[PDB]
Amino acid sequence: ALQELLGQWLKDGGPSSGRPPPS
Repeated sequence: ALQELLGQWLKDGGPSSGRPPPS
């Protein structure tokens, strides 16, 4: 769930992507 989105989330600078972690 959150693991799959993590890579997408990380692609935008993870935590610094303007949004909290998928977890």
